[PDB]
Amino acid sequence: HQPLIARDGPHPIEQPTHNYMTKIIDRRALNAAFSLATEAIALLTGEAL
Amino acid sequence: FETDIAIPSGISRPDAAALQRCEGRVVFLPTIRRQLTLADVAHESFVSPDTLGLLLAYRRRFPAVITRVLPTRIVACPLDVGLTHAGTVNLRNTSPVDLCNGDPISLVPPVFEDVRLDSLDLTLRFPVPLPSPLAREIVARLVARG
Amino acid sequence: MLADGFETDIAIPSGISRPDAAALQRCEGRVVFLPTIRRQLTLADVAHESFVSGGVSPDTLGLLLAYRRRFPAVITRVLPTRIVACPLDVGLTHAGTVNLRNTSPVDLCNGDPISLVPPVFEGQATDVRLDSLDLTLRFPVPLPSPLAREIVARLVARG
Amino acid sequence: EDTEADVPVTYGEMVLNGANLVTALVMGKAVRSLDDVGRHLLEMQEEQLDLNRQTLDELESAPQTTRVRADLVSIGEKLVFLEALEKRIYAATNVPYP
Amino acid sequence: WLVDLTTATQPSVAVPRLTHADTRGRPVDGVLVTTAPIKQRLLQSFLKVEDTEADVPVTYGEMVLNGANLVTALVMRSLDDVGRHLLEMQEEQL
Amino acid sequence: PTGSLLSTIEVASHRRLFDFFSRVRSDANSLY
Repeated sequence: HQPLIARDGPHPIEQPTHNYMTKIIDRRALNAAFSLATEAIALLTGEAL
Repeated sequence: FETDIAIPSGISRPDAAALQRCEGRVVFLPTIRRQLTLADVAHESFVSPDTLGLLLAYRRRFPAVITRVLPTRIVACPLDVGLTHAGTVNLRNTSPVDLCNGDPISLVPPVFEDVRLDSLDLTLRFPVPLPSPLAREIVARLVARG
Repeated sequence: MLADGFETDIAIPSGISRPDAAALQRCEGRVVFLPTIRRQLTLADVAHESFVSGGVSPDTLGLLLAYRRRFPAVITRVLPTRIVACPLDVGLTHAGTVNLRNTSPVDLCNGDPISLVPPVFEGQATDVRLDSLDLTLRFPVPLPSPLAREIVARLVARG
Repeated sequence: EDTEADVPVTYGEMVLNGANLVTALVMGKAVRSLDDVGRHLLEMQEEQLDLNRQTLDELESAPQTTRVRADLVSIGEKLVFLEALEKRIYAATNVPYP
Repeated sequence: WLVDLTTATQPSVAVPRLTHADTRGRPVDGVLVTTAPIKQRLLQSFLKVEDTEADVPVTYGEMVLNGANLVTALVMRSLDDVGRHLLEMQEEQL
Repeated sequence: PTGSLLSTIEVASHRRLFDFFSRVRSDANSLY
């Protein structure tokens, strides 16, 4: 809203107003790599063949 | 709607009597406003201008007719914004011309013949409410004299 | 009311895009030439489409001569479905005060009589064009009177 | 082939699922006093169900169809209302019949 | 000059649910971000540490679905029961 | 038909209730 101060005498200017503001989302992304060698996956999995 | 022209203090006894006489008389204000000093009304605000300088000034300014006069302030209503709301405002002749019913009345600067307040150090010139078909005559006679 | 004010209703059509609908709301205090004192009119009557003569869209001097054959009105509020105006020849409002807006590059002062002039100046020919309706709205320029007697004299003496 | 038809009387209504707007004044800045804007969302979104549970239960219970006199002519494989409309509507009005 | 940093910016629009505050609960209206040789210089002589431990929100906010398109169908039970299926899905959105 | 497939006819509209109570200055692309 646009705020109001009242004035005396004859009424020169206003009718009460609104403002509809719209703003555009800017999208981004974040990356983080992570590696595991085959020497460790055989420990995380379980039994062998 | 009614404006208030406040008299500044320091009023002598004949000076309150002179402002008491201008009951139904035309006053030019600069801008429509509630608070208004008397010095913007008076002839000091017009600087002395000639008849052409008054005719220019009587179109940039906004005329107002005095209502009742209080001992502290002059209550006047303007002829543009405050008269369409109210019904009827009395107006006094300063003219040698008798007004008839149904005339359209313009105003003329005081060419023919000055309420001066001595304590306040100002003069007051007031226009002459004569009808408009004479106003295009009386100006046109006097220009034809010169 | 009947004497003090007179509200017209310039109707807005159905199909209007929002790039066009958001341009009319910036046209709040303007000057609009009604041909009549009807209470219901359309934008095809207000716009420059109805302004054309038989086939000939006239220039800035003939633009004068079809002003004074019409009725100047001032927009007072732009609603989504209609535009509300007040013709100046009838009466202003109950209060008798309608807000205009400068399109001039020139300041105004107190007590100056306003005459309106076409968009004659350079850097001034701003026509609000509505693309979905093919409508231009050539808004005139409120100038002080001692300018408006110069410009008419500059245009008449040029011909 | 027929003279009297069965015709519905009620108009049709809607299920409103509208984008809602919240304006509420809050006196103070506390946690429980700012969540009342959030409660006002689910207070008003609940009331849209209270309207929409009525408008289905009215249409189930309303008097649906009445009996109307109108000409019915079969052409080919289907029934058709045959109708002339310059005596009911456009009679004694200055309108051209379209 | 530090007042000219803080009085050149017009204050924002949104009021958060949870506010950064003191131990007293007095809210905060901004953040200066400096470098370490500037921050440790401003703290000794120029400025005053009025509080040391702040109150900081922990939970991120979430969303409430405010209105979405009503698209259903049923394979045919009267014809009116498609409407009573529209109310089944709005109740699931509350 | 008992093997048919109905659907709700949807009316999507941009109502503007608050242009009539007060002045608005919105953008050109406000799906408000």
